[PDB]
Amino acid sequence: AELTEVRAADLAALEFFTGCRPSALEPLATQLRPLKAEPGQVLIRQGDPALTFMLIESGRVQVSHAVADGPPIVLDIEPGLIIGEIALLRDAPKTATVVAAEPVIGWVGDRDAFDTILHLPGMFDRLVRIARQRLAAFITPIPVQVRTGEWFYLRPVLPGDVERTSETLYRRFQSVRKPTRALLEYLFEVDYADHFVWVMTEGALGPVIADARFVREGHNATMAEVAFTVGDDYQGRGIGSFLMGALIVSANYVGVQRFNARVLTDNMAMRKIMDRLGAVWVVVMTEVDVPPVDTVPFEPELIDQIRDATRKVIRAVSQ
Ligand SMILES: [Cl-]
Ligand SMILES: [Cl-]
Ligand SMILES: [Cl-]
Repeated sequence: AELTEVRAADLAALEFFTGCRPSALEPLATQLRPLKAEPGQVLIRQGDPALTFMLIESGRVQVSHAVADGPPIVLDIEPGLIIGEIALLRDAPKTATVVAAEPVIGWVGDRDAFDTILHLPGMFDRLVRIARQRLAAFITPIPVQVRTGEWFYLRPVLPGDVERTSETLYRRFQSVRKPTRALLEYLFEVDYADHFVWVMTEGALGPVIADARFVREGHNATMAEVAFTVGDDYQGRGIGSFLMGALIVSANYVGVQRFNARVLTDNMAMRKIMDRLGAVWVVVMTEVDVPPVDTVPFEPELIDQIRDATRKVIRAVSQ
């Protein structure tokens, strides 16, 4: 096998693999297959099983999602990324068609080959960074005014945010067969189905200062646990209350009908949040229905923006 050495070689020369030694890519070489495609060619058809990912060396591709009612909704991406890795890890059927807009050169691997990549030095963080950059393009932070009169910016979490934050990861993602930590961790960073996190930032592109999440009690449950965090300087400023409003809009839109929570005696704040939905305490715990979108005290236009942001980010992460 001499191809393998030559393979490793081409791989090493990709932007994607900058700073890896060609030899250290030799096993991965054994697991990747080159692909060439012509303009117009389907690289991935909607309804296909998720069997492989593709690493594209060069060639612009076009992603579209066919809707049963009215024409397919379409988008470009430049090369240098991986496509199909979410569906692959989720074993879901593809929901979006992908077509070569330009001649396409690249590399196809299975899930084991993707796990190989995840373990190569530097590579898990690099993949998270590529995901973060791709997703940022689908986020417009929404300026929001908290009851203090301070302005912050509301946006879905991004891959890489340090607040995104193993056993908790499996106990969710239990539908991934024979998984690795690395596979679970990467899916965690790009998950907007089972997990939905809202972040509030100091300025439109500034640090996260608070966050709120729901975690469905199983892949697709209408019951979801909630948790809120608020940074140090920022307590008692109306923030968790606001985020809860964002969290309600997102739940409704994706069909989460119920919330549960539990934590410390100490943070009344959390009790006060659940309180406002008429919680039921039994360190303490509760369940509540998610109220109708009706009752979050935000302007209709803000409701539509939070829903569209929810829409866009889910759609980014649907392959
Ligand atoms: Cl891209
Ligand atoms: Cl699986
Ligand atoms: Cl580790």
